[PDB]
Amino acid sequence: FSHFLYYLVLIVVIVYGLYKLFTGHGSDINFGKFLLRTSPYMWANLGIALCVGLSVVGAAWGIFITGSSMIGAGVRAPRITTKNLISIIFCEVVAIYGLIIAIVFSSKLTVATAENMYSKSNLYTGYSLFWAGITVGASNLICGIAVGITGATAAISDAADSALFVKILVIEIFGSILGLLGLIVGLLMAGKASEFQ
Amino acid sequence: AGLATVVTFPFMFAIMFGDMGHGFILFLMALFLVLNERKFGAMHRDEIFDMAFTGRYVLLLMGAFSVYTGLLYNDIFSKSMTIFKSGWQWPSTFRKGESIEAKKTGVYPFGLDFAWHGTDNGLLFSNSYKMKLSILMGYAHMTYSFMFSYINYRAKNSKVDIIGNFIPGLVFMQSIFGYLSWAIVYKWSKDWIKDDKPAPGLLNMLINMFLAPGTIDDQLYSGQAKLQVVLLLAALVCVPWLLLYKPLTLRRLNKFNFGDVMIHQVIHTIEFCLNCISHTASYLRLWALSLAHAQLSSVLWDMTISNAFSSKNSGSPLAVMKVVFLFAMWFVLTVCILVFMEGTSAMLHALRLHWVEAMSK
Amino acid sequence: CCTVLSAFGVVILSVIAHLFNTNHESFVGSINDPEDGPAVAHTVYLAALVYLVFFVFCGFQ
Amino acid sequence: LCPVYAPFFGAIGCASAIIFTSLGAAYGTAKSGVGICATCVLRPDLLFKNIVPVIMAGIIAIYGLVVSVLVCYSLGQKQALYTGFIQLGAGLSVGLSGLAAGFAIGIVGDAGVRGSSQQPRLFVGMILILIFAEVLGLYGLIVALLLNSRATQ
Amino acid sequence: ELCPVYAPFFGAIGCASAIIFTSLGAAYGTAKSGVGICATCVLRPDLLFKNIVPVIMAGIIAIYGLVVSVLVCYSLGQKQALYTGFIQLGAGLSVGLSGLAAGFAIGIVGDAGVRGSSQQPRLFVGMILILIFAEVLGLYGLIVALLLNSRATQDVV
Amino acid sequence: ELCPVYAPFFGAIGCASAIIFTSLGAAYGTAKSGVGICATCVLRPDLLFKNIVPVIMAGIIAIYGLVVSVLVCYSLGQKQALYTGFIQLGAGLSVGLSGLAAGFAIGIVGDAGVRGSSQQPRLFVGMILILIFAEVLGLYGLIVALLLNSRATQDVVC
Amino acid sequence: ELCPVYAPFFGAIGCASAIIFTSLGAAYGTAKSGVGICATCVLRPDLLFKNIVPVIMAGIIAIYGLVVSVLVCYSLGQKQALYTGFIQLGAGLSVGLSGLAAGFAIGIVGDAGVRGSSQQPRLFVGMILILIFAEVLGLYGLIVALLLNSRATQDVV
Amino acid sequence: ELCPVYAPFFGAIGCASAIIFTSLGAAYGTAKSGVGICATCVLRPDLLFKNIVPVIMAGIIAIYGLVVSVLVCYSLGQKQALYTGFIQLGAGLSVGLSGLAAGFAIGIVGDAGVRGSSQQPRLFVGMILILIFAEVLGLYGLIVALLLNSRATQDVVC
Amino acid sequence: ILSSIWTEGLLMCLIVSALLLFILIVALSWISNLDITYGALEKS
Amino acid sequence: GVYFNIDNGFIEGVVRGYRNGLLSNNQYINLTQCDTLEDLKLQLSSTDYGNFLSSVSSESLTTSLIQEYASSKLYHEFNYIRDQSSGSTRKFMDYITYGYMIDNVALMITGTIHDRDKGEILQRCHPLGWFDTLPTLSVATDLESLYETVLVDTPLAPYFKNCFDTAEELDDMNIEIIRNKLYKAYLEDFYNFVTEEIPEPAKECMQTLLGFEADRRSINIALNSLQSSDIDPDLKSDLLPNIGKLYPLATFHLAQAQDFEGVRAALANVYEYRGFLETGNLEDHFYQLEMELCRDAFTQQFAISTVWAWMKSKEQEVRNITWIAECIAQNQRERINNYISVY
Amino acid sequence: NIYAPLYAPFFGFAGCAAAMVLSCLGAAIGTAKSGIGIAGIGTFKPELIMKSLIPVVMSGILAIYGLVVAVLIAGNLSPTEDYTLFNGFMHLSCGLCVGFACLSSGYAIGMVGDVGVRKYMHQPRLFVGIVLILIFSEVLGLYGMIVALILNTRGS
Repeated sequence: FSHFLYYLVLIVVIVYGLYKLFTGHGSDINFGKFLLRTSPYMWANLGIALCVGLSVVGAAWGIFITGSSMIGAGVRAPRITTKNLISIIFCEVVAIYGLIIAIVFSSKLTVATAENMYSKSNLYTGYSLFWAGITVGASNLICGIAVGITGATAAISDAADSALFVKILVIEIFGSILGLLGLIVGLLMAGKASEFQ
Repeated sequence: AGLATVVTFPFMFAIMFGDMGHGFILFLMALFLVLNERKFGAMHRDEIFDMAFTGRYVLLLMGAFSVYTGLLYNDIFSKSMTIFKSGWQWPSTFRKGESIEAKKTGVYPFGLDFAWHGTDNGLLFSNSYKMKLSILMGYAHMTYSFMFSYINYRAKNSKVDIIGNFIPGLVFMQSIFGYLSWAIVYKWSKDWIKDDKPAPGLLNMLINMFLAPGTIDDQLYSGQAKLQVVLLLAALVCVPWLLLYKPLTLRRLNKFNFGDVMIHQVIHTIEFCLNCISHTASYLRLWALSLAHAQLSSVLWDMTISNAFSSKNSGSPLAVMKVVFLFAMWFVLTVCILVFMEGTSAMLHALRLHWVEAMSK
Repeated sequence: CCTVLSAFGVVILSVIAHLFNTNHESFVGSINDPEDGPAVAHTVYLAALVYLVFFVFCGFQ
Repeated sequence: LCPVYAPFFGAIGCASAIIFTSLGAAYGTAKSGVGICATCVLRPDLLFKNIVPVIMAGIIAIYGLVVSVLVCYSLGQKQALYTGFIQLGAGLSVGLSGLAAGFAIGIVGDAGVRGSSQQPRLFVGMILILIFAEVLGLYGLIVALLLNSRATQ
Repeated sequence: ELCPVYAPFFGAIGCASAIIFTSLGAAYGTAKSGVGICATCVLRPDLLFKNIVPVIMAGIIAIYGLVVSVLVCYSLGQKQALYTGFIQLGAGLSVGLSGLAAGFAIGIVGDAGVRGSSQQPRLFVGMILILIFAEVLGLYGLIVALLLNSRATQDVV
Repeated sequence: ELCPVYAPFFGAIGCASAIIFTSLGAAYGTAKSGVGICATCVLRPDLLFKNIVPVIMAGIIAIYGLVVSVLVCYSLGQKQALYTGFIQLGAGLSVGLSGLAAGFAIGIVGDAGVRGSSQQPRLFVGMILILIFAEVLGLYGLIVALLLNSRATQDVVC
Repeated sequence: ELCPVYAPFFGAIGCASAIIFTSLGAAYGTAKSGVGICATCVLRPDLLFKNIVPVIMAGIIAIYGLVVSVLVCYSLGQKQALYTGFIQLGAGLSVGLSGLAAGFAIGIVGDAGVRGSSQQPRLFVGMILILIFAEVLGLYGLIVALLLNSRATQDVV
Repeated sequence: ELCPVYAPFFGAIGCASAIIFTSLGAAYGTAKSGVGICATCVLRPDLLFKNIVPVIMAGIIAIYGLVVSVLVCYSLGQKQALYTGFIQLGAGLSVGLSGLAAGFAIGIVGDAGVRGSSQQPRLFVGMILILIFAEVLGLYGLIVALLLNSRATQDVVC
Repeated sequence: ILSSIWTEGLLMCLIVSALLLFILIVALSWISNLDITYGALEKS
Repeated sequence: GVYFNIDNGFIEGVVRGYRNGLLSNNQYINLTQCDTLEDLKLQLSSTDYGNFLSSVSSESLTTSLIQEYASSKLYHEFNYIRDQSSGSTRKFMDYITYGYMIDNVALMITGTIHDRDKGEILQRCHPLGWFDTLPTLSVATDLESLYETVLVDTPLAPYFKNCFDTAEELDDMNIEIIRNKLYKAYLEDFYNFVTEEIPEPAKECMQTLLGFEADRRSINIALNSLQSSDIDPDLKSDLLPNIGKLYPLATFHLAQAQDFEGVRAALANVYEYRGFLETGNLEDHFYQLEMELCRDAFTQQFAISTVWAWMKSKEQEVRNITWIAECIAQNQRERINNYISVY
Repeated sequence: NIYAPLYAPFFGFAGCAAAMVLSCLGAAIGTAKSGIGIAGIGTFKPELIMKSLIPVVMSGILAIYGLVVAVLIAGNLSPTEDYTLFNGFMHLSCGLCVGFACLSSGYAIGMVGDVGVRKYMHQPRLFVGIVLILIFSEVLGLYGMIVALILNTRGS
């Protein structure tokens, strides 16, 4: 039924675009004026909220992936249940990344005067906070899921042999590069963005 | 079929692999195996190097023809050669940064002209030239390998096979795509600007020769509208003739399964009339892979050593280690891609042009 | 395999340095090309000498 | 500057701050309560120490209730789009965070209360895993309570 | 402008959804945890009247929806503000989509609990304790909707 | 108005479609029949250059797409009629979405034919017979697209 | 106004759709019947040219599209009425989505009949008799589009 | 009016698509064939370098996409015609969604070919020939896009 | 102006209420996939 | 591996823990050095079997009681893993036990033709293949009155689709036909279940583990039909499963295989089963290939095929321990190292 | 200025986000799917693990490929300088042609370098072929990064 709706929305978009284009009014579907006239606080607050939301839905994702297999693998070998908690920690740090980026973004969130409200800088710092919240929340989502998967494999290879956890912790390190790189990119994107003035 | 292969397979390779720089590298690494064929013959060869040393004379010809054709093009590691006198002169007094044209003085003596190198519309001219080159060389290869069928049926002393397969095949192939290959040469022969006549489009000439006979929008030669009807009727009369001559005259010479001959001749007619169209469009890979090789060798030069050329810091250690590192990065990428993992594809495409487009006539 | 790359580094970069020195229009003749010919030839010819050092050193191996 | 559609975002933020948080808390209660009911048919003396995942899922819903109450005391007819979208962000933050934290507490909790009946050393393990999944609701509550303080300034 | 014509639409959707989604939640809680009663009272029917507590705690969610639907219904008007319609939409969704979650949790916990309480009679107190935490979700949604609906028509113009 | 600015869009996505939807049917006819050649010629490798006719007849419809894409390409212009763009879109769809069908049919028939022609050698002439009917479905689309493209710039004005 | 600029769009979509969906139906009817033939005569190859009837009857309903996609193609002009484009779209859809159904029916009946006609020799007459009813579907779609296309430019202005 | 400000959008997404869908097809062709290489060279180690030809054959598809995307990139302009953006969008789709098809075909042919060529040594030539017929689809897409891209900026104006 | 029907405020209420409804549909599809381990509740 | 640990997180990690109790080659060599069944019990007590024969005490300890209790703890571990399963996993666990239900049906209705007592033909039945109406197969003789009375409410009811009851009640010749045909329909249904609802990493490595069961059953049916069967190939082809690697070309030649060479030349064309019928014990070849296919099913992580690969490996472990304890109790040690160890 | 409208940095920060998110998605698929195959052979021959960490490193390089272009797009974005819509479309395209390039290259490395590592415990001669197929599947993202760098220098 979802494929029927995906086809129906696509058919309605094609029929509406071709009807609007054939009648000489095709510039009325104006995405640029939509970007110019929507409020920058929508993009800013939506970016902050999706940053701290999608970091947590990746952190909590990885926490259950390498938590349920840690508890399952700890039934026969209970000497992993404290040492291997660093795999919970590596997928938990992607939430503090999104938190400390969301607070730094919300510091740039003041009341702009209505005479200069849809200005160049106010609209720039809405766009920048939106996409720099998206590129941090999605990167921490994907990093939390990857660290959870490579910690769920580590929690079972630890219970197999003790000398394997040191060898497969390296894969968790290379997986946890990603959230820190998103942390860097989201600070470079909203680095030149000013407050709302 | 391996006695016409000995020239045509390296040459159909070289049409796709056209460069004097990569061609000289391939010729040199082939001549290394030819001059050392006594030390390598009494040696255990693994499968890849056994493949490379069994064909140490296919690669020598594949390099020797690639040097010739990359001297026909101006393509020496995707650069031009100002060997001869140009047929195009540029204006002397012009403003900086504006778009200018060149005036034709003469024609370039051997090969393509070097005033098409840093040119905006040079790639359109190379598309037209290499497309018509592929059409004419595929036509030549097909009409050369189609005469071997006549020599086979003459050596078998079977006039029934001649009149049933060769002649209705010959005046079907030559009446359509022989006419196309003649029309390309005749458009190249006429000037169309000094004559103040419109240059005809040859795609929608062959489209309109089958759809709307007798209607010629842009006239290409005198008597076109009545000769194309004769060629169309000569091509359409050989669809029943190649399908109905041989079974109906094998049946007449029994006065043997007529169902095993009639169905076979219907399949032969459908296959041959399909393949006359399907192979002259399949020889355009000689233009496809040549365009791919030329453009990849251009955009590798432009990314690697066009960055290393700067008149600042002349003699500095950083500015010379820049050139060293970028030449190393360029050379390993040319050898790894543009020779080994591009000429192998050109080799295999010149191979399938023999296995299908030539060894089915 | 460094001696092969070094021999090509002698030959190709020496020809490129000579074509920058003589102001050949396939290397200098465009606006995006470098302005001074021998200034680029002086830093390509030194790279040709560096690859000649690599060719002589790896030629005794 | 303060349009007529501006308290839509604040009212829907106050809605979503309890809706998504109660969905996460309901998943964390139901999935980890199945593990309690499945575990305590063969070893019933672990019934009141396995009750910790549904308590933590309830704490998540309390964190969402706090944001919903604190958003609905700043709603007005003539508030700006600034207040409206900042209440929307304060709703979305604690909504996605409580939803994620409740899903994580639910999936960790039943596995933990099943491993705790086979190995007694896994009770401290499941508690130390569930404490990391609990504070993710706090990590959204921080952004929600910071965006609440910038409502009318 | 402050009181448009399309403003009772959101108020009527808020009056509808408060009873619709809590009836969905209570229906799942009655359904899933009544299948367990009908499956486990064919062997021990003496505890038929104590397994009914998931069904009752599921049906409390529909009363939570009914209260908010009546209180939104008696604040609708033709010339109400768009603010009032937005608040009534929010108060309808805050009870409906939270009591839907509470009813999902009550149905799952009740079906898992009345099946395990016939094999272990000590699991009944734990089932009641988990169902209280499942029912306070809908109670929290009721609190949020009452605090919205008190704010609905307060200083409206 | 009669030759608008957005008029080459339909001609460009008709030049593009006639090779896209043609080559992704030719790819199905190559892949689905090539896994039937590579799984059959492990025991009968003498039939290798005889069972490869489904792959050849799947490659022929891509040439059918190539011809129509070239003929639609060389009739594109900056200021062309919107009728010409509609006709070129129709020709591109007529080649592409019917050569896709011909490639599906060649792919489904070809592996069933080459897996059966090694148990019974008298099924090869039946495989060719079914496969000609499966392959003429793209030739019909080529005929429709060439009759469209001959009508594209015939009596266009403005 | 009666002959707009966007009027040949519907005629070109009809001329394409006349052959596109009949090629899909003919492809299905050829594909399943070819699998049925190639799986039914590895043991009895004497029925090879006898069982070719579903492939032929699936190939006829693509000629049904090739007729109307030429008769619509030779009525496409630059300045044509929108009524003509609407009828040509209706004719293309009437042949296409009916020959697609006819091809589905021929493709199912074809392999279901050639896998069973290797056992019973007189199921061949029944297979032909059902495939005639499956091929008159495409014949009905052809009749509908030939009656439409004889009206697309009858009394247009 | 004829060279609008939003005109390089179509050329930009055409330059993007010729990398996106072409690298997606090349990645499928390398991944699915490398599964078969790593699955058959367990007990056949000497055929490890004869089996790379599907992976190289799929990498030439990404080289085809790379060439056309770079050659589109060096014709993007700020004051670009909308016809030029339409042509570059068509040339990007014509390489991308045909190289995706050729990559699907090489990925499905090549693993079956390296699984059957470890069992039958005479199936290698048939595998190479079917892979040539599968790579020529992406070659056709490159031919269409190079003939199409050469027509962008021929008679553009305003 | 952007439009008269699809104004600047309606069209960004229908994006917020589409994101929230997407999160709602995802979360309800998570809770709908929640099944009980019945074998650990029976006697057998 | 992104949606696996929702319902299967605890289930895998315990089964992965159960995998680590598989005896290695050194733990088998330490069992082949034993002199007494008591020494073998004390050697197994240091493994993860520890104190499973504690209620025996050295007097009633036979080599069949070891096979009883070592398999009984396998069955209780399987029941513990199955009780924590829900949804598609629990259905996958049920589909494993259906193949043991078929063997218990075919073992229960042969104990009534021979008029052996119902209390002793049920202790030989398999504990995982238990359904509630299994003792009530001792009520009728013919197939129709055992289907329409008992086997309709069983989950083996869709598998009686080709068992043609010609009103001949039962000999020992057609109960094996009913057994092979039920197992044929079961292999079809469980392959379609694996292809349909099981996710993709646990799909490709479970279709191979199940097609191997189909190929082994095809070769065993086509090879046991030489000695104790005189049947037509059109009736023999209804016994061979059609899901495997061996079906479309080789089970045809196994259907008309009238001689041993008709089997051997049919299995010479398939690549991984050639050489099984040449040298050595064929049953050891199938068990070795089973363990080599179960070994590389543990190497894919987020897969529910690890349950199948665990229980078949643990059954081979119980078979190896039973073979060793049979060797060290009957004092024959010429083939004590005939165990199969890939772990 | 009609060529530099004020909504143009939307498509530049979209280029940043498409260059980072999809490239780290490809890097994460490539490291997680391959770490599954590396840890799967953890018990069977544990000595081949530290040699088999190459499809994890080559997956992590795909995040550096997106990092470089994300830094180079974010360095061309300032609220005080003029920023054309051509530049914004160009940054959208150069992030979009490196994100799906690194995504496809990460899918290819993840599908190759776990099957290869998982079959490598049987045949120790697979490693050269595994590294070779990983190089052919890792230059897929290098192609997209080359296009992104040329496109960034063209559009500014």
